[PDB]
Amino acid sequence: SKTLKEITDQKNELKKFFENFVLNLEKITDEVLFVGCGSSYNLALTISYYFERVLKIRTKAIPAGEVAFQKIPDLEERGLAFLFSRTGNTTEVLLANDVLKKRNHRTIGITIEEESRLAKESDLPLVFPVREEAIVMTKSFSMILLSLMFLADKIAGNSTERFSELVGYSPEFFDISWKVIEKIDLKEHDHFVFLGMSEFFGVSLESALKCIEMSLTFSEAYSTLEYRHGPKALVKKGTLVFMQKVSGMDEQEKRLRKELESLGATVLEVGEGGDIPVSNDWKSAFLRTVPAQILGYQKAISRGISPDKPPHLEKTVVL
Repeated sequence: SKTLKEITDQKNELKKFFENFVLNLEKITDEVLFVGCGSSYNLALTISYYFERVLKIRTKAIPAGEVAFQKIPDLEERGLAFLFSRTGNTTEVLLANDVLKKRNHRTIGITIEEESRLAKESDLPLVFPVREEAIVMTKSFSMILLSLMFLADKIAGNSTERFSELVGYSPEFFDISWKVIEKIDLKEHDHFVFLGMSEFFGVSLESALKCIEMSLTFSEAYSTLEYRHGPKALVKKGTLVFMQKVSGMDEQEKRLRKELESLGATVLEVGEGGDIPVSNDWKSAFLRTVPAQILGYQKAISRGISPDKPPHLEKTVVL
């Protein structure tokens, strides 16, 4: 499977990508927008939290269709907008780019295709040297996220040394993830729930989408503690929860885990002190959709369907 290959590339090629492209990136206002569709909107949401966190600037993540059709509450008088479209030809993103440019916003074109309309129509194209072929986005989410988190810290003057450590940890992280998820009785779980706060909520939204697209399993995401306020009514044997642990909340997380378990759910924690260890600091966001991509893949195999052929999907969505 090409999809399995590209998921696995987060283990095999990440360091190379990090060292050849990310580490060379430093040699890009008041309000900064992050605009995109589907996985790219999830990516925009995740980085918007981090940018506001490390640069202390106002950010907004907006689905591109809302910008394209000017349904968003009015913008500031000027600003900077990061536009995301992996293929670079997503109609809504190109329409958004035009609307933003006509509204005095300078646009940055994030895409992996150098000859795409976004590469050619954005004010500041930023083409990523990443080869990703499959319908479902996998490694491109992590690699673009890693790059923009690293870039934000460099602009802020923050230390980026921990990104080398997390990148170095990706192979072991991947192998632990694969083996831990292999032990789940997949055929018996058909309701996936992804929980996480702030940047980890964005990771959770992206996680649900991977399982929806790859495996056709009803999946949903919530900010961690929000899950008690209604959503848990659906819990029963068959519900699988992937919880993204965050610094300092082990007590609340363990309490929620035991509660969901008593209602029938299978709960898996991602983070130190959980089932799949990884730093609980926000910087680990670029690795945290890996467990859900592996869940999606394994679950599809389990159902006997191909994660490389999701029904009805197209790489470039064109209106």
